[PDB]
Amino acid sequence: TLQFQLTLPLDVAEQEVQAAINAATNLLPSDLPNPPVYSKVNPADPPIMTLAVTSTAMPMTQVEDMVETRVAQKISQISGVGLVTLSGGQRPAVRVKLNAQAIAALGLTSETVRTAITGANVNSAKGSLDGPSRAVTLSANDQMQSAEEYRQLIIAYQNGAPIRLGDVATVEQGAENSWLGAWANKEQAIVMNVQRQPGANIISTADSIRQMLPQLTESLPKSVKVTVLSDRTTNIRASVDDTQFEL
Amino acid sequence: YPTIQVVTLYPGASPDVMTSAVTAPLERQFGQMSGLKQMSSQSSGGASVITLQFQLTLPLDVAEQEVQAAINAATNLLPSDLPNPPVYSKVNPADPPIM
Amino acid sequence: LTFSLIAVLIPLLFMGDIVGRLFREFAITLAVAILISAVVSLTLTPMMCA
Amino acid sequence: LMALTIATGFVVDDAIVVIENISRYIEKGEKPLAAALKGAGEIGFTIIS
Amino acid sequence: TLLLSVLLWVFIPKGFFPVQDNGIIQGTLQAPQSSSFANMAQRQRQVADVILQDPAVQSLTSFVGVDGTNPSLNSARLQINLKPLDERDDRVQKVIARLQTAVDKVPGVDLFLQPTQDLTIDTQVSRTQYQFTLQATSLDALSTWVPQLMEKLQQLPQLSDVSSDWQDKGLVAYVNVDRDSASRLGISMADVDNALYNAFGQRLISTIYTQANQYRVVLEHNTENTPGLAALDTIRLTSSDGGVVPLSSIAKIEQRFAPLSINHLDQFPVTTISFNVPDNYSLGDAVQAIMDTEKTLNLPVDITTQFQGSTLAFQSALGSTVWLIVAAVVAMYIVLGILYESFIHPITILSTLPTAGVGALLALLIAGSELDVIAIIGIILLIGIVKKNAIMMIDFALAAEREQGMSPREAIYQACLLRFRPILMTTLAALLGALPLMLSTGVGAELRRPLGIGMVGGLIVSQVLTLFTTPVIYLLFDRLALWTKSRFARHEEEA
Amino acid sequence: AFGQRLISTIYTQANQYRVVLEHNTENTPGLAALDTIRLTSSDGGVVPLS
Amino acid sequence: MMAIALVVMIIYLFLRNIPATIIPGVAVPLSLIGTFAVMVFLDFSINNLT
Repeated sequence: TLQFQLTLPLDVAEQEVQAAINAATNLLPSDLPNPPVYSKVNPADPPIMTLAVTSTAMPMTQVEDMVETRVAQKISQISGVGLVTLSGGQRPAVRVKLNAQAIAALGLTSETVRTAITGANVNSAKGSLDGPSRAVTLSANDQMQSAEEYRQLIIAYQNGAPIRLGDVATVEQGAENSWLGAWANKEQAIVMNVQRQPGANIISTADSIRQMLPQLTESLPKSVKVTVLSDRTTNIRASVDDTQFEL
Repeated sequence: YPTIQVVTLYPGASPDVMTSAVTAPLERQFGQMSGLKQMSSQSSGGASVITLQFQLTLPLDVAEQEVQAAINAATNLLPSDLPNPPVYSKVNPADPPIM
Repeated sequence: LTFSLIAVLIPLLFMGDIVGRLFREFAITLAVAILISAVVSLTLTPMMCA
Repeated sequence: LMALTIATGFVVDDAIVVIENISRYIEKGEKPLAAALKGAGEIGFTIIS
Repeated sequence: TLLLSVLLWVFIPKGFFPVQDNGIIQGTLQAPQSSSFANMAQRQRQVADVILQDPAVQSLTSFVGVDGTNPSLNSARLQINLKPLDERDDRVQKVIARLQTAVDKVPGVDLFLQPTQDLTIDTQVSRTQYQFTLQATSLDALSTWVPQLMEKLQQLPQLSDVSSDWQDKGLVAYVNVDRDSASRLGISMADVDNALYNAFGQRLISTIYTQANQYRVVLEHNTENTPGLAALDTIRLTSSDGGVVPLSSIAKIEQRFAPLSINHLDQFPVTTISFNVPDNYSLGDAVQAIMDTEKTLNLPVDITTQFQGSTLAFQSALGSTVWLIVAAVVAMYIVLGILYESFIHPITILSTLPTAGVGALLALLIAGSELDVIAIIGIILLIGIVKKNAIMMIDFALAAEREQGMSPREAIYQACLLRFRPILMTTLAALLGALPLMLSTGVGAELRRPLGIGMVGGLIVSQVLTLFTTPVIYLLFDRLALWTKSRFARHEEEA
Repeated sequence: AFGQRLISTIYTQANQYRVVLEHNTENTPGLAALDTIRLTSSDGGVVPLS
Repeated sequence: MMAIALVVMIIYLFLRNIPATIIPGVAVPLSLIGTFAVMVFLDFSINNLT
């Protein structure tokens, strides 16, 4: 949290924070998953309207994948969105479960499986061919998408018996971080929050996302029901119409 | 018009691997940024140029700030064999050359 | 006529979009030419003709 | 919103003072156009004051 | 006049911006899917030998290869140049026609000329007359349903020359490394990828540092000694046992089909479709034809459409026009009421405006000139001049009526007699001002040539109607003013 | 072992998934899950953290 | 230049007033050349539209 003097314009402060975060990059730890990003958000700014998405009979990982592929981006596509914060992010990923006793029994370390997995999925340049008649591009099945091909990889060797990932470890589709989640009233759900844009009308934007609210619900799979829990255009309407009536 | 062209040339890579390893990450990074009205990409063999057209209300300087921030934030996920980092261009197609 | 003529150009310069911007220059150029011509007509010609 | 709500009275006050002068020159029974002109002339300074 | 104003405004063809002949033509060269550098270069050399033979062309500029502009390896963009105005003999249309029929005879080639413009709004350079996009959800589904929209949408007479930038018949070579066979010699997928990339990847590995410049070191393999795809299996790969293991023993080679370019729209695969509309049909017939085709083809429910260009510009113009006209007319009423301090006098002035529109639209239909927005502006200036001379007569009419107190008919008679000479000097000035635009034959003339004829028609029609209609219609408006005074008296009497 | 470490990457047609490493704690409850981890050695065997 | 020249010639021939002939050939170039003076504060650029 940095609070500046009243005389500093926001653009110049953004320039200094960008310069500092760039200059301090070398000293940062080298295992950072994402570089640090700045936010031009003051605590005084309130959100515009919050949307929460829940489901009944389909795993939450695919619910989150589905919502941030189609629901979140199309809603954010129109103006009126400052920053969509998908709180409780259960982002989909691939998990590998290690059995301590089994792997310890065969005398092999986690460095071995680490090296095998690192050397399995590498999607780099493969180049192209040139000749007098035809030209082609080289592409190989070096990329695996789902979990069965990761499971089928061989990660260790021991007296002739092929030791794979599946027979000594478990892999199953899940979340990238088990410690992020959201709860809606009594059931579990995924919640995203919409910020505001300066100089933008709020009532019209809310009416717009209301108008595209049903278009997504029909588009969503039948097992998914989306709901809204909080807003402020209703209090704005109450204030303006009460003032009008009084005058 | 507010229109930013960014170019990423990486030799040898086939078009499909170029789309999977270059366009997808920055496209997901650029899409969450405000003001984006529509986007289109020209992805071919060893080439990846991105076309972003913004709303009429966005000043060019602020759009340059967002594209710089996005290209900096998405740097880690980019392939590590990039010969040059991707550079943005403040050029609209309406501008003609001089000579 | 000087005041009434601008009434045609009073709304045109306020239209937005690319067409509005590209006609803004034409509109105010015409307006400035008309105003300067009016000032020259009421200032120089009376003296030359007097 | 609250600024406009309070300023309703301020805005109405100007109509109040002009109707005040015009009613003053209407009640006694002076010539209509002459009464309105003379009243506007005599109290135009006060309103701008 | 009012009825024909509405009828002609509906009848006249419209235009967005006009075409200009500056002297450059940008064309695109298309080559088969199996094209390479040697073949495309030799074809460019042959075309350059063919196009330069024309007398009107003076130079060629052509750059190919992977860059930020060119779309693919086989796709070549050409920038043609022409001699200036005073030396060649034909204009853009006939020169480009001769250029197009010159290259068609050349075997094995096809080149799409579009004359470039100066003011560009679209983010892309169009190839044919019109273009549009089709949005789907996945690469494979739209790829597999590409042939349907060529083999079923081509037969509509209103829809001709169906084409798209996407071609899905590109030749690609696939190597399938066995996961189980790799673990025997201690080789991983990383080694296979590194070997293939540093073998045929044009990989940049080392750096050269000099005093002021910075050179690079590049690794490449020879293909001349062994032609064909038999150059791929001559590469070796390291092994834990220390020997060299051939790629034949650990992998197999297959040939398949992949696309040369992937284009995306709104984070979903897309196709850009360009074509030519018959002159015997309008864009409405074309879009309704696209509607019934996309309905009849039974396309997957995940196939949507999106359009750009003329439709959006024309819809925006229609949305802006009505509000512009209404606000303008309100503005003239307000200022004219300020100038005359009356109710029906501005309506008398406002009643003469539409007369010039009839002349302008009749002239533009007769002159066969495109109704660009510049033509609309010219009609606006015509109406402005018409209102200018109208005010010129009405001011003196009102001044005479207020000064002499003579009856209105002889008042307007005297006003017209004393102001007639101003009418003809103004008309002559307008005619000489519009004369250069009529005979504009030089550079940029496409942006001034129709304006002269339009303004001249507007002026002569407007004066012909004015000099013979204004006084009596003004007297009729004065009679209507007398009746409105009667209405004021009534509304003050029985109401 | 117990860091929820993100190591590998998954590349797809349009999205980008990640690969995460985690250990089981259900089989052995309590802090006795920590000493079941092994560490490599120059001699080639496994040496316990105890 | 030809527009101004024709205007001057037609004025001289019509109203047969040499004084009425000296005014246009100096006033119109003076107004048109001097028009951009107010345009300086507007900072617009002369182009094809201008």
